[PDB]
This record gives sequence, C-alpha cells and structure tokens, in this order.
Amino acid sequence: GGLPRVADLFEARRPKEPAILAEISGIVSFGKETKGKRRLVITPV
DNA sequence: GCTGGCACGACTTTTGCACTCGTATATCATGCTGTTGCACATT
Repeated sequence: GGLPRVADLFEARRPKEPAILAEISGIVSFGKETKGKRRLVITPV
C-alpha cells in the first residue's frame, strides 16, 4: 500500500512471493522422485 | 654664447639550460556480479 507502490508498479519489481502459473493442460502429475530439493515436480504432459 | 635632446663604450641584468637530490563513521532501497555450497546424473 501507500505510494511506494506507483513506484513499485512502474519499475515492475518482482514481489517477495510470486504466484506460479501453468500451461495448456495441467494433468495430475504431483511429483516424481521428490527428493530433498524442490519437491512436487509437476509434469503436465 | 647658452641650452636640451640623440649615440657609444663599458657595466649590469636576464634567460635558456636541462640537471639532479630531495582521521573517519551511524541514510536506506535496489540491482548486479562473483565465490562457495549443495543436489542430481554418470561410469
């Protein structure tokens, strides 16, 4: 809020927690071999 | 006859010369780059 945001909007700064998006067909894939790294690897065919 | 500005032979001044020894901070906000640590595929 406030208006360190007309500045924040125009510089198009990436926020702290971006929301992920998807592609044409998001079939159920959950995560294959979800190791200690980033888990829930979604692989929509 | 009286006087007042011009040149000459000593003196005096300048100049290249280039040559060496010789007290402090405490604005954040952001973006970019570099180093190191760690997960994943390989023979």
